[PDB]
Amino acid sequence: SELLVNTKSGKVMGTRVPVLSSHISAFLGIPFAEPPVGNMRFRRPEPKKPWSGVWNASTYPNNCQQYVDEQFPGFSGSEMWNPNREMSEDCLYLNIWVPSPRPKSTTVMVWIYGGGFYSGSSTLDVYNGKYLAYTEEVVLVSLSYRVGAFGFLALHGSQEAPGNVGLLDQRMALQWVHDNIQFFGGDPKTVTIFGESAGGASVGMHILSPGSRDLFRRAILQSGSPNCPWASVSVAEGRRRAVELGRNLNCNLNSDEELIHCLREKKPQELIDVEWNVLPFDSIFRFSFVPVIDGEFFPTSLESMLNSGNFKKTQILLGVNKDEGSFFLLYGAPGFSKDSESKISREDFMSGVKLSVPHANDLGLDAVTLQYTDWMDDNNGIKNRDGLDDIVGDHNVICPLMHFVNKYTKFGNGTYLYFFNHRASNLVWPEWMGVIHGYEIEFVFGLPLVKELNYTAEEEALSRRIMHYWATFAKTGNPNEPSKWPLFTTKEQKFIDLNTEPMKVHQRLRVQMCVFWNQFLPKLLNAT
Amino acid sequence: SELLVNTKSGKVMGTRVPVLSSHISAFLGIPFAEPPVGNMRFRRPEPKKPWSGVWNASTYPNNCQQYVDEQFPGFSGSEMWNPNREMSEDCLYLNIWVPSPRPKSTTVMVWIYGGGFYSGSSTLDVYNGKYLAYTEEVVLVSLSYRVGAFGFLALHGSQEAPGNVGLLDQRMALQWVHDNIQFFGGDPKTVTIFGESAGGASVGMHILSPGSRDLFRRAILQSGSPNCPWASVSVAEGRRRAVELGRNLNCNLNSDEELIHCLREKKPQELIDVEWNVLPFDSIFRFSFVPVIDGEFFPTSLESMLNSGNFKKTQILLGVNKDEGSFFLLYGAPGFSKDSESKISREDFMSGVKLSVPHANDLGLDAVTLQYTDWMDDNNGIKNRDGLDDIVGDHNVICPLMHFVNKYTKFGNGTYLYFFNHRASNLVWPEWMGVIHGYEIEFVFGLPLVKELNYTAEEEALSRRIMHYWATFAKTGNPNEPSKWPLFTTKEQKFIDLNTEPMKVHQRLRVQMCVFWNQFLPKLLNAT
Ligand SMILES: *[C@@H]1O[C@H](CO)[C@@H](O)[C@H](O)[C@H]1NC(C)=O
Ligand SMILES: *[C@@H]1O[C@H](CO)[C@@H](O)[C@H](O)[C@H]1NC(C)=O
Ligand SMILES: *[C@@H]1O[C@H](CO)[C@@H](O)[C@H](O)[C@H]1NC(C)=O
Ligand SMILES: *[C@@H]1O[C@H](CO)[C@@H](O)[C@H](O)[C@H]1NC(C)=O
Repeated sequence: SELLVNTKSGKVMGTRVPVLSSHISAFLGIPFAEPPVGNMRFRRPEPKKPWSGVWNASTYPNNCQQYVDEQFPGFSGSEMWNPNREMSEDCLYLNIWVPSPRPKSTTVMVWIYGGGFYSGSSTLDVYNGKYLAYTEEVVLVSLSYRVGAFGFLALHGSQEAPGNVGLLDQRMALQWVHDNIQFFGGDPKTVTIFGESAGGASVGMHILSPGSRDLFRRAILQSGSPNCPWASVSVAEGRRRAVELGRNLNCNLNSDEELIHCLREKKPQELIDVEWNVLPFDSIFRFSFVPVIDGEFFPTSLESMLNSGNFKKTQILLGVNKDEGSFFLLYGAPGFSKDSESKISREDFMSGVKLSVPHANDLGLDAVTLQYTDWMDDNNGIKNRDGLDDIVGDHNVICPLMHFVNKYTKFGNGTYLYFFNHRASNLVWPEWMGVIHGYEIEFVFGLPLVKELNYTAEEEALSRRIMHYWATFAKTGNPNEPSKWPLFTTKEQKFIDLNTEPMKVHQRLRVQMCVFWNQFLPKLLNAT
Repeated sequence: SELLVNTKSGKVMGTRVPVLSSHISAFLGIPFAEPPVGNMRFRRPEPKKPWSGVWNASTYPNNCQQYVDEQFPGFSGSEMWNPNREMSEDCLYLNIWVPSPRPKSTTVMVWIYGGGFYSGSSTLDVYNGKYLAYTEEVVLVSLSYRVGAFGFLALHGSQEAPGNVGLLDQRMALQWVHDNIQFFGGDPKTVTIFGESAGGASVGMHILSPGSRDLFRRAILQSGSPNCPWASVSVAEGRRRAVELGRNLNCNLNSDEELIHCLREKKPQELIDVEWNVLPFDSIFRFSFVPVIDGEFFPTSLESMLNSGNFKKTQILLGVNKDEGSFFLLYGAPGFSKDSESKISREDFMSGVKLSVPHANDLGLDAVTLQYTDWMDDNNGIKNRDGLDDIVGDHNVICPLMHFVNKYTKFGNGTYLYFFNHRASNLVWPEWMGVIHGYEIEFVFGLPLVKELNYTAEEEALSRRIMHYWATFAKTGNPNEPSKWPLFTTKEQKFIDLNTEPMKVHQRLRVQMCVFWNQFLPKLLNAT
């Protein structure tokens, strides 16, 4: 039977699913770790004990426990990102879409979801792997990992809540794929991990971390990179936030044992309810529990690892969207609203930059403001809104990714860079948000090929070339079929725009602004 | 006799001079102070003792002792600025051009020459007052004042070399004009002082200084303002440079008396020969002996005076040229040459900015470099040259003038701002220097009306409107004849370009760069 696969952990029974008037097989909710519940909450994941009998893999698993977005009740724009399954701490499962008939040894792609390390689900309709699997003949895998305090509460030195366990969940799933994907027809020697935002930062983290390198062949990072300012914290900041979380739950704070014990008795929603109270600053685009530079998963600082070539050398494909910051301003900066054009006054612009660069002294704040203000037209509301949008996107996504790419390329074996700037014709979000953070995902997963979703024919064509660029890169380490996407090089720094117009090649993606964020501002904050 | 004028200091006999196929009267070399020689060197000027008999005023006076430019021996571009008379410490004279027949009580314009406070002459062909006097029917006066150490050696507290004596020379000439111009047909109640570069900074200094305010009605400042970074020094820096000058001449340095006595015995050229050795930094656009913030001529800091409205309230007309910095780079920055296009490498650009902002720490230097570098094309030689040209002009002339104008306008009675950007068709300087510092003077003095000088007909027309704008402003406090040059206002900040094309009105002259130089950079250097 095509739907029965025998793995090293036990037999699994899949289900047949329709896709673009055909069918492929799906193995949903395969467990890859023991349930991290009870006294195992905050601990490193344990591998799933083999089971006898047949694991029913016909339906999606629970999603991990997480904050749920209620900003726009019922609005599809925001709810398409919320958990669409019941939540549970028992959430460590993976899903596999396999072409029919079963491949013998084909290219594998493993998706790692984003969500700021505090949210995310592998079961979202925009992450349905059937279109990509089917269209490109690849075995598509989506894993899951603990988020929020459950995945990243860090009390360095403690073995009970060491931190990074969410990253270790991802690693365990990659280990399982390495060990078992052959039985699904996948080639374990040709696995590409790919992910967006925190998922893209996670991808870069596995490229860096010695303990993860051997489990995959190449990588794709969308709108995220490991060195992003919101993607990690020191063990000291992690410790301080863990303690502050305990202080919010009236925990005994005398010892780590006392703290962890108290946190383990709290129901999931008690932790989620106060999670946001531990941030050190009034900020935007910052999340409470994220990866920690612990000296283990990350042997040293991320910058010294990037500088020294201490990372996996292979090919990478990565890029960003045009208006990465609009989401974060809508949700937390004064003057931005879902239903207005959100023209920003000069005072809101300034309160916007303070929120955007929480770690900056006043000189630094002045440097940012001057860098993004058109002084011939400082009261232009559209300009202030857009300027703020760029500050958020440049600081949080684009410039960190550009710093990663330039450092990586010195030691890597091949880099392909894109700038995604097509705004979907059917976007329900307002016009002022532009080509929003996360809205290239639907094209990567091929939603434009399903007529009912209402995209345009040219949008379907774009989705098809992105899928084929992604799958061909996974297969060969080059997105081009043997009009060309050129390699990004240290010298030339070439990249392509990704949209419905004839490909166009450019160079030095946002250099001007990124020399500011990657070279001048940090030098400025360190001297003052 | 039209050429004989009886003044309070004695009778003076002028000479008749031809001008544009007509004639006017000229009284050249009228003394207004006792010769500041011997033990009077470095001292405040003393008024000229009246003489009996007739002072022969038919020929130009000596020019003050000064450094002489020998960079391009025989080149007219540079020698047109050098003394064209024998030099002498006995140089305190003024020249007057009077319409014929003699006016009864007409508008007076008094020119104050520039030259970085270390050079300058009232007798230069480009300063010939006959064209303006004749064409606009004004009594035109050019004064002289001590420059270099002779005019600005400052040992605060000493009454022998108090500093600012060169400014006091200018004041004495303004006093003489106040007291005697009526006899030449000039109206002492309608005198406009006007000057370029250091002469324009001097004009602003008389507007500020309580002791000078009452001696004139209005003012015109060309490419210079009182708050320029090269126009003044603290009494401490003045003292240190005075002492260092003495140290260069092997002077006894035990007391001010010892120092001054030694400096007074040195021949003029001995002081001029080591003058440049006292600068505190390796720099460009910085001069050794300049005005000192002494608590007397300037009661307090220039900024607090500007901020508090502690200055003469009247109308002012002022502006800058497009490429103010080219001269200074040609003369002292690596990579610039008179006979090449001077395309600048990235390394020379950087050594250029260090020379341009001598007082800056490394963070400050980085801020300047980032502000003026196009990171999409950082090796563009033309761009590097031009970028450097703007850094020098913006920092030294334009932004300080824009700061002065915005502060002045809050309390003044009328401001008219221009941006002069026509490059003379007959310029002998290379093309890369653009609309060079000082080359609007020839249009203000009407050289384009003399056919042999080879300007174009449209250039003659431009000179005529500038002369009439300047003279009408002097007469009325408004350059317009009752297409309009609008008033500059705090709100609108309007200005006009001055060239051969139809007038065009703009706003916020170099705002972007000037917020950098007037607000951000100083805040940055003060915190670091
Ligand atoms: C597999 O599980 C689903 C979910 O409840 C169920 O509906 C389906 O009938 C099951 N099939 C088998 C063979 O157990
Ligand atoms: C990648 O590595 C291979 C094998 O070592 C080498 O031949 C090739 O030049 C490299 N490609 C790039 C783009 O560095
Ligand atoms: C005035 O002085 C000039 C300069 O030497 C001389 O040539 C001229 O003849 C003099 N005229 C009188 C009347 O002294
Ligand atoms: C200048 O002052 C006069 C007289 O006090 C006043 O009427 C006029 O409004 C002022 N003009 C400007 C431009 O301030």
